[PDB]
Amino acid sequence: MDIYDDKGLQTIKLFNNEFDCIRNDIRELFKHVTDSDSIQLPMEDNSDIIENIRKILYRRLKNVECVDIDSTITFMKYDPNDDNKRTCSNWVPLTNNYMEYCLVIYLETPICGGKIKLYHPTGNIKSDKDIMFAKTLDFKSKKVLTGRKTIAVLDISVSYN
Amino acid sequence: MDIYDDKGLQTIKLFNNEFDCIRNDIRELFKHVTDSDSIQLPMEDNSDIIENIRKILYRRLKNVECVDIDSTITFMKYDPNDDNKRTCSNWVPLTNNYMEYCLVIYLETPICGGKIKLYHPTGNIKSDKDIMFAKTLDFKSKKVLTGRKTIAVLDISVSYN
Repeated sequence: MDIYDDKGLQTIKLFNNEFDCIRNDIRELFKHVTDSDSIQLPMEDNSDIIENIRKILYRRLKNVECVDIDSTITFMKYDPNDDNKRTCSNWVPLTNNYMEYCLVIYLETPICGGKIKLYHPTGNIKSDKDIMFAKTLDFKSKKVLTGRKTIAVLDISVSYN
Repeated sequence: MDIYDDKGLQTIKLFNNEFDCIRNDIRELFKHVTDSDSIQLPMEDNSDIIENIRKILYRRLKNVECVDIDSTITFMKYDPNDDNKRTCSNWVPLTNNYMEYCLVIYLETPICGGKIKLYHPTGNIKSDKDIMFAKTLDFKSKKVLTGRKTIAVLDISVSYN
């Protein structure tokens, strides 16, 4: 499932089984974290996972001409808390064939709740799988009921033709 | 707002400024209603609406070979105190590049509530605009609670290349 804009640019992408082995790799990388709700690890040493993510995005996208991935990878933990609609300050791109996305990979899918809600004038989207969504859109991290929730977030800039 | 599946077949279309040219004509068509919850008017001597719908679909849908429009219109009004449920539609096309859709054009929008909400194991979409979705999906009409919600339904059948 992928979502496009009226201009033609891709805005949202929903993954099902694309991130399988890198899930275990990210789990192993995140094993070295001590009591952090949101911890950012700059990743330029073991760039193998970054190369795999770049190749996956190159093969499973449309008309992609270049891909740029930020080195740092952030990890977030969630407990039965509230959270709210963390809007983005209307990041407006400059060109017309370029877009910066946030990619979220689920390390421990919550049993109940923990769905990334996305707000758009034409309609809302609620999902529980790995996501790649535009920084322009406004997202909410809905509260969980049972179980924990761990996510890995990356910033990726792509260009189209 | 384009939506595509893993095969590349378009599934959901969200028109914002597309049908706000014939909406008055649909309103005049709806006027001939006599206390029917869901009236399936066989409309034949109004083919101008069909022609404009076909033109819009041909122009704003990508990679189109033929659009087969059906010659009936179903007006459904949803009472504030009337509730609904799932639909659980089981239907699979027998060919590759072909899909039957359901075009919902809003004639009387509600003040709040009662959006059309669509199910999928990788995301749910809630919307209150002009929607066009395939018959392979289970959908729900949410409980309206303010005002009235009267919609017009066509039956689409599109074959691509």
